[PDB]
Amino acid sequence: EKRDIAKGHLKKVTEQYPDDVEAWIELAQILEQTDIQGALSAYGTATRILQEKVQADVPPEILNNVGALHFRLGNLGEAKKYFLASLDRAKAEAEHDEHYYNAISVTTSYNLARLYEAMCEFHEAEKLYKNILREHPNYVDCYLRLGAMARDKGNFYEASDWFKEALQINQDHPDAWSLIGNLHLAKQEWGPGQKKFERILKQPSTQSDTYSMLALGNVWLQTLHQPTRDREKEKRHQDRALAIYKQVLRNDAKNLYAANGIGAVLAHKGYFREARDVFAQVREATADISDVWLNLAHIYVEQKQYISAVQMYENCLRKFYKHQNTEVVLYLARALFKCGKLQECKQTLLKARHVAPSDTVLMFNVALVLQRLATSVLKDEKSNLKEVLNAVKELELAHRYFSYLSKVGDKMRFDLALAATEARQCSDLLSQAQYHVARARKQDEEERELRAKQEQEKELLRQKLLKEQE
Amino acid sequence: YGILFKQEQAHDDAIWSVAWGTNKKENSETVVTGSLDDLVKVWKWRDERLDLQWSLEGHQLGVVSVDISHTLPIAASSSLDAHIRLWDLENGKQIKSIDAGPVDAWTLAFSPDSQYLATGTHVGKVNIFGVESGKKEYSLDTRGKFILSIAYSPDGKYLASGAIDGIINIFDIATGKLLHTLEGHAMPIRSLTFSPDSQLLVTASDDGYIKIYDVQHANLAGTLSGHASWVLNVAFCPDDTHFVSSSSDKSVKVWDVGTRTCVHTFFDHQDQVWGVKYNGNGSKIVSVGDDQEIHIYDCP
Amino acid sequence: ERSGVVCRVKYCNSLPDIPFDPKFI
Amino acid sequence: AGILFEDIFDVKDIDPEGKKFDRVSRLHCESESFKMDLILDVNIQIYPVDLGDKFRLVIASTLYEDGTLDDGEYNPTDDRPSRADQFEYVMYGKVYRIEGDETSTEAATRLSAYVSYGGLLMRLQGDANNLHGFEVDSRVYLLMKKLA
Repeated sequence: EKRDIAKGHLKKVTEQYPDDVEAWIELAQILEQTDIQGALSAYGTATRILQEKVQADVPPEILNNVGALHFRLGNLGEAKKYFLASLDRAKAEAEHDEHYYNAISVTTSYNLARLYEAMCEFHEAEKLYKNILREHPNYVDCYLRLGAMARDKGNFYEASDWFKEALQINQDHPDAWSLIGNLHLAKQEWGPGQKKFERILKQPSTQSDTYSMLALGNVWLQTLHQPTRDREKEKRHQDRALAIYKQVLRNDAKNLYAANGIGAVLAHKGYFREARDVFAQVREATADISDVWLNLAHIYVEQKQYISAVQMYENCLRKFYKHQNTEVVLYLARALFKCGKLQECKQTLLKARHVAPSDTVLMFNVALVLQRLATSVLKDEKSNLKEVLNAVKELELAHRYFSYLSKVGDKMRFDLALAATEARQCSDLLSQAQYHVARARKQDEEERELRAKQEQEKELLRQKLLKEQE
Repeated sequence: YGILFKQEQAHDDAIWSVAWGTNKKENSETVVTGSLDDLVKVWKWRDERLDLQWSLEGHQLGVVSVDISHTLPIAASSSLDAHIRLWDLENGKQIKSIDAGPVDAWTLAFSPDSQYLATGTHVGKVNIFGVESGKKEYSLDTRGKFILSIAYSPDGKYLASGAIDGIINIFDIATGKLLHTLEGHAMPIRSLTFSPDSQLLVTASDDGYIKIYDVQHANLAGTLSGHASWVLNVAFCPDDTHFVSSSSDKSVKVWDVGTRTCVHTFFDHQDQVWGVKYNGNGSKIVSVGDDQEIHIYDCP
Repeated sequence: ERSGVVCRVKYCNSLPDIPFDPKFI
Repeated sequence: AGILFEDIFDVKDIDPEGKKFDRVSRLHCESESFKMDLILDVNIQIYPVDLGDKFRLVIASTLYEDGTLDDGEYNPTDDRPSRADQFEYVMYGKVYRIEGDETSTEAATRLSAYVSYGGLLMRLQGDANNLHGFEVDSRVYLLMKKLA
């Protein structure tokens, strides 16, 4: 009601020039919510407009903000140059503690340290952050971005302690207080304990906090897929998460992580035809949610629509996050039953195993898929020499893993003594292989006799050549 | 400074390990590659151009490590097969297959005298193998979770180990005992390199932090920030003046040892680089990745 | 074969963290 | 269901060769979930499409939500639940060509299905996995809806 009319007046004056000076400033001043390129263009001619009436250097608040724009753009380097020349122009504001160029330099340095984090120049990011905190320790965001940086290293660092002292300096601070429990998301065994550490600022001054209450829904959904649903316990959990999701539904129709949660809990309720629709909505809403890519393909493989699923899996792999995400290739290799769903499935398992050789489940699953391809080549086959020669080696390897996993105690909370019936299988597969390798020698000897048969007749055609020559 | 050679589609599948020979036992003349396609392609870098000398097979799973002897023109290969196959390069013939059964095998390392063969193991032990015997002579037992990365001291007096969650273990290979158990990392280490004088040591974790440690007193010489992704492989510029960094973001930053500066970065692989090695002086730089395309970087 | 591949199938849901946009004076 | 293909496309260009027809415009679009190129002829007079738009495209063999064949005859007095109710722009055409990168010995990794909606031509090309529903001389529907 004040912003659309602002847009109208701004494009009432942008084409005009009644000595427009700041007209681009209050153009872009609303454009930062909107398209960023419009703000860039406004700053572009605004940089010029301060030069012709008098050759006046651009105040550093402009230059810091245009670097801030380029931060969310690809123009990271000249964003850095903007922050440098911003700090210089603030230094050129030598006497302006009324305007508090020092404070402007403080937030400019904050932006530049956030930029060094985008360079992954965490060393200089540390430098700028500790320069500000040693001079303004009352500030919190620098106090926790440092904590976030060590969170990238890990949880029980001074990451967690900068985070807790950020609450010590400001316990009213909802962002840091949320980040406290965000740390505790790593410890999922601290699942039911997160009620308390996400209750502390359920004081109604902080309420409504959509972010935290969705976090309650998420820590409440990770409770699911347990064998206690038949005991009505996870049914109550499903309906409780549903109640949270109804609450966030009514207070916000346009949240999308909510609708992802509703679709997830009803998919856990077994309504997968009733799930692809609700996920389709958030799909057009924004594709750039990593979760919905997975949850749609779970439905697809639930209709066994692999040729619709694995492509969107690797589409989720198109983010610059991790070259072998583990659960994605797990959720890829589910009912994969065709040829590339077997051998290239093995290749995917090898890619996962390369960075994750610790997993018992993964070495079980490679043994499983090797078993499948071994029984695919020895039963109605009547197949090549070399591949059935590889078959005995690969099933021997599979038996090595059958033995190896069975000696290990801990499993995925389901003991894998199931390798034992695989061991009887692979023994009878040894018998079948000894059957079929004889057939391999038979096909070798008959191909020898037929090549002798072509040798003799081509000798005969040279004989006809000799008759025509004479 | 740039790329000299680029080898288009050098493998059927993604390379995981690289071996470029340093000496003049016709190994500066060649490259050894180790891939998922079970092909150990011996690439003769001859006439300053990269020619295939041999293609070696039988590693039934994807190759995890290849290496070339300092004191010999032979090579060795490992995989998930736990059959550490030993390779002769003048003929492209297998010397032996060292079954590190049943699964207990990881990346390998030629000794500086090329007598002992270290490898990682699921239990945390570090198993040492006779190049002549194919036998586990003795296992350097240092408990932990899993051993991921190892490197000999090239002067032949220490060993260092990188584990599955950032455990750095210092050994005296003359006696095979643990000297220091350094813990500067929390996230998995995939590569570590002894200095050419073995005075320094490099760490390559999932944090983009090259934490450089002193060896002779075993302390932090300094932490160096790297890429945005996971840094994967590292090699020293053999004149002990630079080191290269393979990461998980199609990008190879080249670093100064002292000034801790990305002296250059290549971006040329469109996919995630896996393995790096320099020239005999460090001018040429070899580089592999999932692009299956090998890029050779002249760096004067 | 007799049964499919085993998984702890979950319809999980992730959260974005705090953005910290660079500030606008 | 009766759906041969479904994806979300993003208009990357409109009439690269210039406007050939007044009421018809050619869109060169690309999706994100499958990485499929699309050339599509649309009546922009009744269903205008701007550059950078984003829409959901659904090639279907039938309009009835239940698996039920169509007769190819116009029946406006049909009260069955049709999936055209959930879309804005709907066309009806036939597949007249399926190209691929196949060799004499290898199968096709990428396919290219060509459809004609009464002269308005479409080419949907990409991975052969997503174009198994297409068979030449087979009638399909477009079912295209714009989204924000």
